[PDB]
Amino acid sequence: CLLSAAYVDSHKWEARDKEDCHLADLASLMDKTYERKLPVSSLTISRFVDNIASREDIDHAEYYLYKFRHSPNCWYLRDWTIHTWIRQCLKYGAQDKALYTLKNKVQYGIFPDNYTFNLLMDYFIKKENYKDALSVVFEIMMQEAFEVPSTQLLSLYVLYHCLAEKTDLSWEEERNFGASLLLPGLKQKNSVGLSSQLYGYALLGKVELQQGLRAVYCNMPLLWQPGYLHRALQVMEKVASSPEDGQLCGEALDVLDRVLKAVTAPAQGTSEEQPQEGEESQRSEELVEQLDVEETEQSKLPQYLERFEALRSKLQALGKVESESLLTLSTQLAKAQLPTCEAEDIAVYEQRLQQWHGERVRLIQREQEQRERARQDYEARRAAKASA
Amino acid sequence: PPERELSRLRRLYQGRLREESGPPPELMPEV
Amino acid sequence: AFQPPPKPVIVDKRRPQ
Amino acid sequence: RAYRGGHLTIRLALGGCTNRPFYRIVAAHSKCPRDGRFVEQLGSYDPLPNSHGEKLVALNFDRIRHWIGCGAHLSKPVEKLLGLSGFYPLHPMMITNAERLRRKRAREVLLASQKTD
Amino acid sequence: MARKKVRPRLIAELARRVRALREQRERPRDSQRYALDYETMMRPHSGNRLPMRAWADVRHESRLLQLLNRLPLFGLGRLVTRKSWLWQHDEPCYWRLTRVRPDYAAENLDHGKAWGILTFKGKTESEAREIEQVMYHDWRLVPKHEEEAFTAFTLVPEDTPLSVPYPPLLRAMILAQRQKYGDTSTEEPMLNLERARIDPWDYPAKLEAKTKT
Ligand SMILES: [Mg+2]
Ligand SMILES: [Mg+2]
Repeated sequence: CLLSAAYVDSHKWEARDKEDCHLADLASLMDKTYERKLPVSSLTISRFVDNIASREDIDHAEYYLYKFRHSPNCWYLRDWTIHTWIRQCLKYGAQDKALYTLKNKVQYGIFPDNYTFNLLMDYFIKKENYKDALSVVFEIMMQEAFEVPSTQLLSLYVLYHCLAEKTDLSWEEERNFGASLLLPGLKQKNSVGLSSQLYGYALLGKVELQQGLRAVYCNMPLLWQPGYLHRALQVMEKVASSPEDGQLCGEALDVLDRVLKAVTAPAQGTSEEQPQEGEESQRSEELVEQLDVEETEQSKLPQYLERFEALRSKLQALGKVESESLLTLSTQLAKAQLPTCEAEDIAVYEQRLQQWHGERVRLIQREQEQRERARQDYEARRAAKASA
Repeated sequence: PPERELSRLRRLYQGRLREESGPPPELMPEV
Repeated sequence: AFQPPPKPVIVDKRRPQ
Repeated sequence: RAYRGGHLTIRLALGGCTNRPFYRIVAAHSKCPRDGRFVEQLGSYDPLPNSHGEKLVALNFDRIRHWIGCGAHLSKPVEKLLGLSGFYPLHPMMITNAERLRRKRAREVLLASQKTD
Repeated sequence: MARKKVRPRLIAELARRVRALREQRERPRDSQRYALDYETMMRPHSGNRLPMRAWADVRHESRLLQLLNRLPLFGLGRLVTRKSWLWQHDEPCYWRLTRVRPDYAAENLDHGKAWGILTFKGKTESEAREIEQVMYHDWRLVPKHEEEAFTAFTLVPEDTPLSVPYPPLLRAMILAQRQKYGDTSTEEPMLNLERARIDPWDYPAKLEAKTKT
């Protein structure tokens, strides 16, 4: 919340659009270039997105951005054009079309790896709208976008949803959650980042032991290497030399893990009876990623149960860092770290804003120089005619 | 061969596999 | 499955009469 | 005749008469016919064991290594021959087939003492 | 050759020109070209069927631009690895992407030509190059955090003896040959394998046409 309001967004974006173009003229020039099958400058598009007055013209913006990303120059979309489109959505609805072009991703090719994600997220927080902010969290994680502490802003959000979770999670949901715990948590500053790492590693560990290792890394920015529970227990081993864990939810979730891993073993018909889909097709199409020497994780269960029982006896007795709530404590943390990080972003984002204008200026200059050269050579060939 | 390598092959050619063979007999006997 | 956006009508009849 | 591509090679031409084979080791273009035109004759190999129980192989070693030195390619059986001669290391496939042969003799030995019982 | 009455075949030229033209104009977009029918395992364009051993890897894994289309800059400076390499070689094998030039006729944007710099079995090549076998489905992308875990390489020396015996007859020929010219030295003749180094078959070949020197 503090980010958006204290950043002075609207003033800068109002200050940005200098171009003075027309929508129908750009649409006809574009449609022409796609008809004759030729490329299109990123300039024409940035203009077309700058000049939108309406929801209908935002529809038209969507269409021409699509039909642009399917054109030879699709790698030439700059940051300021993406920015224009996001801000235009902020002018109108902001909560539908930006999310739709982010979830579409590949087709429209917005890919705003930037403070823009932070911006969108804040404009969700102000207005509530939880679920859509959640999906946007997932897409910011899929693009692995965090060099910015949108992480905390997102970690915050995810952990909100982490309390908002009481439900039986399916395969893909468990995966999504594990990934949104892991990739967003990079945080060395606090215990909460570390215990959310534990949460994630645990969830993904469940995913692995229950279905398959392939289920985990399939489309996700995760690693195919089988050890995951071991990575979590490694983060719990880091506590011998280090102060903090947050460590209530580490307890609760790793308890659910230990409980499903336990329960699956004595009861075969209770736990494992749930997959009936195709036995012959799955036995014939059966593939094994894991080696024979690799020591399948399912055979290491007596050690895991020990470590979580050994380590949890150490941590609470040593670190004494048991949190009374993860949700609230994390909320306080990132709300505390928020303002200074804002104050650091304001300095940079501004210099970017001037840079983008410098680039647009240079490019329009090149457009003009080219057109004038073409007109001079055209007059030179039209006034005095020599051709073979 | 090393066992890691044998298992590695086993992963590669799985289901298309054949019975692993040991050392060749030193000298060859007659009928 | 994805359905591409329908063809736009961008005409402003106030600018060109 | 003019070809599109293909390399110089050392192979066996098959001369002979029905049931009595004979081979002319030969450096030839790759794309030309087996018994046909060649660049240079290198040796001969007679597969059928003679009066003294010998298979005669003849190799013009000087010229052979002249052509190998121009990057001619060897046929698997010429490889096997040179290797047998000791002008090349044994071809891995000779060794392997030898081993397989040994294991067949072994399993027929056991099957023999199993059937005798 | 030259016989004084020789006729001037015109159409010989016409067909060359026209064929080259209809080749350039009808030159297929690789979007439709490598397009694959996953049920029958058959290319529509070429009518070709895929080899039995590649089936599973085709169903279960993703081609390069399928993992590069959802990357922000279209994945520049990113590290990419291949499933096959991961199974065969325990030392790191990756491609670092220099250029990427997708093919846009594709509705799902799954196809295109790529470039970069290659590290194979930990050794690094110093040049940019066009990547080979993009269309294959073996491709995998390594995450940003794990990047420095894969690029981590334990450098080990090579233990294969630099020299080996000549083969039995050849050794004899050399021995006798030097006895003939009056060289008495009984020092064993040795064959030097330094330049006999060859890359394993997995190593990708350069698609770039050779400059003749
Ligand atoms: Mg005959
Ligand atoms: Mg073929």
